[PDB]
Amino acid sequence: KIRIRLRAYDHEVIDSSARKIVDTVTRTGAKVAGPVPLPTEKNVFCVIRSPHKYKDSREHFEMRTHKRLIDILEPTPKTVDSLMRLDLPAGVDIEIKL
Amino acid sequence: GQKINPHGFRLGVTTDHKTRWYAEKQYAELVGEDVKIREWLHKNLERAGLSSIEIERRSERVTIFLYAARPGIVIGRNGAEAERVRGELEKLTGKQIQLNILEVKSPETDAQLVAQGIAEQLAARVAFRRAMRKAQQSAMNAGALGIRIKCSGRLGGAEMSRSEGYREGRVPLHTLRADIDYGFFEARTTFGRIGVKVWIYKGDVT
Amino acid sequence: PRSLKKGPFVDEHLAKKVTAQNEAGTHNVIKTWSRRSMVTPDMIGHTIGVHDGRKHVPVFVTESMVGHKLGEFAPTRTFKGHVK
Amino acid sequence: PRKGPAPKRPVMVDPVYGSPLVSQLVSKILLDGKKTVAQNIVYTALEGCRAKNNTDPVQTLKRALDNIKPSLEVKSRRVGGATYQVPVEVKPARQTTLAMRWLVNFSRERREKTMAERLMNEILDASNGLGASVKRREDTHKMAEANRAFAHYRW
Amino acid sequence: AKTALKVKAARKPKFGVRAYTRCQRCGRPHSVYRKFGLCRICLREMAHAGQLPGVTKSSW
Amino acid sequence: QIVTEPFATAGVEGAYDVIARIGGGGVTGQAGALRLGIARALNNVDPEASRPALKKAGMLTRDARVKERKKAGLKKARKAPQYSKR
RNA sequence: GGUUUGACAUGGAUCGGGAGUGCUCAGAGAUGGGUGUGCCUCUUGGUCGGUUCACAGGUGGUGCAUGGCUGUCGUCAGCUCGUGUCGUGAGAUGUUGGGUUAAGUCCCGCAACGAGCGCAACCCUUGUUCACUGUUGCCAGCACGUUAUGGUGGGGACUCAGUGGAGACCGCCGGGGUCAACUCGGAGGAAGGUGGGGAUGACGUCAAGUCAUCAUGCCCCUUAUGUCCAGGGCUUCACGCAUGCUACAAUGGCUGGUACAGAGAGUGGCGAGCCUGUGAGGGUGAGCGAAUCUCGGAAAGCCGGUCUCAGUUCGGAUUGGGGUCUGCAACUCGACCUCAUGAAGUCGGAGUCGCUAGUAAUCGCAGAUCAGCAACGCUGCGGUGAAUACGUUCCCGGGGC
Ligand SMILES: CON(C)Cc1ccc(O)c2c1C[C@H]1C[C@H]3[C@H](N(C)C)C(O)=C(C(N)=O)C(=O)[C@@]3(O)C(O)=C1C2=O
Ligand SMILES: [Mg+2]
Ligand SMILES: [Mg+2]
Ligand SMILES: [Mg+2]
Ligand SMILES: [Mg+2]
Ligand SMILES: [Mg+2]
Ligand SMILES: [Mg+2]
Ligand SMILES: [Mg+2]
Ligand SMILES: [Mg+2]
Ligand SMILES: [Mg+2]
Ligand SMILES: [Mg+2]
Ligand SMILES: [Zn+2]
Repeated sequence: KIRIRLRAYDHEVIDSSARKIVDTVTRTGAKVAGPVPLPTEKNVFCVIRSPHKYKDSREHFEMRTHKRLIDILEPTPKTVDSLMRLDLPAGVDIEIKL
Repeated sequence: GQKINPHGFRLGVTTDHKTRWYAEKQYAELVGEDVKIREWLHKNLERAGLSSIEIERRSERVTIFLYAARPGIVIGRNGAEAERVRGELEKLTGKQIQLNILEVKSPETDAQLVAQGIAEQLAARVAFRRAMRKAQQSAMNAGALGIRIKCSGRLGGAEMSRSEGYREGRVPLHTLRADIDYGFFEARTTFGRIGVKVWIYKGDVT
Repeated sequence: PRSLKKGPFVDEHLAKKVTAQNEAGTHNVIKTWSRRSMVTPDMIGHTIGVHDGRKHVPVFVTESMVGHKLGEFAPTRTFKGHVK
Repeated sequence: PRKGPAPKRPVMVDPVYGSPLVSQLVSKILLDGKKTVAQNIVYTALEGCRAKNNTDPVQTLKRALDNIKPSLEVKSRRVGGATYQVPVEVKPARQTTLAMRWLVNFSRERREKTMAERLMNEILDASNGLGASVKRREDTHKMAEANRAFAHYRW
Repeated sequence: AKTALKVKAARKPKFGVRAYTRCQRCGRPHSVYRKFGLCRICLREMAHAGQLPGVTKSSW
Repeated sequence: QIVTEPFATAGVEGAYDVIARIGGGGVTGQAGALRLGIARALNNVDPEASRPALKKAGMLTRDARVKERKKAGLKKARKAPQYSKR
């Protein structure tokens, strides 16, 4: 019941946000499933290092998306208001499935 | 010619990204507006001296941290210049901009402002050796553990290009735990432009 | 080749010019840059100046042309041979 | 290499016949990285061997290998303005390797249709004392004897 | 790139198939990534400077 | 043989059942993983009478040999494009 | 073929109210002509118009005017400084010597004593293990499920996912090593002497590459070297070189059946299922913004049948016919399907290239760009999986004295 999907690029801020969510809902009772980590999206970009005629030397980059999942077993409309009104860091987004 | 950018090398390890937002269907357009914001701010606020522009987004609302040595230019008189630059920012982007301007505690220790000053002196036609020595001495008076400055180009208005450099202390570029601040600027002279690069070893971090 | 269910592609101004020529007498050279178009029976017996990049080379369309494009009859490159 | 003798990977034994020789034979056939194909070939050849003679196929393979094993072989030497063919004694591992390589190559060169019993025919001929492998062993020994005068250049 | 080419690419094409990408910072028409616009060089330099969130060097 | 031989080198023999759930890899890799699993099971069942021989046979060890990654400018992990001077 | 403050910027004036567009006409189109629709404040703005005025524009020149970025010697083991000292001086010493190391890595001695950039380590990934969490993942014990599918309640065991820890340090034992660094052997251990791989490229060299990614000094163009458009070209072909792919077959071809992956991508997208077609495909069309749904089939391999050494049931070039799809449009110049055609090629001259282990060899898979695709390229991913290294004499590159 009540899904919370957290996505960001830094696992430190992911973990901090998940801890804040779970400690908030708990402060409002509502027992909630622990933050379960989904597989991290791993996009890879290869780029010719030089601006011209040098293809054998290249640079690789990744955009790792870290995802965590929270279940709010207890309905608790007070926790509903809390989870819609609290503030989260800009780097992480929130997805609430009612 | 073959050296990596220190900031990119230490990105994620010790230093952090200048932009903090998440978006997976608009990523390109947010990148474009960020580029527009940064170009506009750099082109219209040279006088203040920009260490960094840090961009955050929550929901169609953008937040700009402007790390400047002298925010007097940015704030103008009683925030008039701050209001006008914010208004130009809404005009440029179309979103709600919350702009805040922060000091740099040690401008003589921040590499980007050091490159700013060295390039300004070179443009004002100060002897490059004297400028580099002054910047180096000021950095070590502040208390940096290592300075390295390199000016490349038609130094002194000459014809051939040189790559004159100064350094003392320790600047371990190869060490990832080493906190190395990197700055770069271009002195626009009557003879092309001079590239000034500055590495400053702040210390060691975990 | 073009899908059958989409029909032949005639560039929709070549068609109107050849139809006007049919209505007012099949005697004129129709200048066009539409190498892109499909030869059709309705233009049989006409002469069409197909652009080849620098000049409108004339082709007299006969019965057997129909299954071909206008640009097939207006070569764009000149070779003549290596050396001489 | 300059640093020193690189370590050798241990040789495993064949599960069926329980001899490292057959494993070395399959690893020498072992074209294209197809271990299963190579040892299907090898097992078929050994079974054909035990079909045509009652004796054990591993024993007949061993006898063929001893009949193809070279004792000494000549190598090029850059002494002076002309090249020499210095005869050098061959260690047991090197000579087993040479015997296996020659067996496999001449089996591949045989005229019969299929590789499995091309190799089977070559093995039987070598064990008897005939074939291209034994001929090459004799020729190399003959040329070593011809150039035997340079046994004092060994280092 | 040329300014006329940049504005022509920006404007809606006559036929849908005639559109192309262009580096949104740079104008470069080759090697433009759909994920974040930009181009080869623009991606490399901006990722090094740290304006692209989530993008870091990969050394797996 | 590679999966049966843990029993052969242990005191127990083919009078001792086993159930295996196998995932990933190819046939030979799965064989090696199953062999190591049986060796570890025999280990943690009898770590005194089967441990010495079982470890000496090099079987309570997982070989880290894994496919090396491809590298830029090279056709494969180490294969290089054909060098052509002039 | 059009255009000239210009395709696009910024600023002053000046006449303004529409700009901007829908439908039509002419045109290859650019563009031009119709027709419909026609600012929000306010008495003085947003927006556009011309006329100008400033000005823009240039992938035009110079990479030997430059910045930036990159190759390269070269992952090579080095390159220097402060002070002292020696010498008239350039300069030397340190940094030589002995030992060792992958390493200017350390050790010993030493007119040197120190330090810095490089080496190493810190980072990522892989190999072992623990704690925490348990869905979209997993199913050992428990209860049903349409027969059936962890489908179900449920479970923290196993696997895995991903956060935080542990673990390797010549740390222990023995020998060698004047000792000392190191070195050899052994135990423990998933792993032992740097465990494997990546990121990381010192001072500098080559006036090395890039004025065409960007930026820029100077010079040059300004009813044209700007700029718009249609068509053409970048795809030419007596030839030469280079990098690849498919081959020349039987360790193979064809055919039926049947196993085992990893890493990735997806809403103008990935598309299942069903129907239709020989097929490419078409028609319907769920599901999935995705550990859920889809791409999906892995191929090599194994097993059965068949071909029987044939320029072939090898090879699949070329050429003729009939098509599909994308696209405004496949003539020049797309991929694909199908029918037919069936070229050279019998293992390649002198010469030359890659590779020391999960490597070479081969086997398939995925992604970037991308409507489509000439991709056999590139960057990754796993499957199968070798042979050999006596050695430094010789060839090439480099290091200390
Ligand atoms: C010609 O003008 N005068 C006489 C001198 C000159 C003047 C200005 C330049 O800007 C260059 C040159 C010489 C060329 C020579 C070039 C050549 N290369 C094109 C094959 C070459 O042989 C090498 C090389 N193998 O190393 C180079 O150095 C090179 O590339 C180079 O840098 C050059 C320049 O650009
Ligand atoms: Mg396109
Ligand atoms: Mg080359
Ligand atoms: Mg140059
Ligand atoms: Mg050049
Ligand atoms: Mg290093
Ligand atoms: Mg040059
Ligand atoms: Mg220019
Ligand atoms: Mg071309
Ligand atoms: Mg996605
Ligand atoms: Mg090696
Ligand atoms: Zn760009």
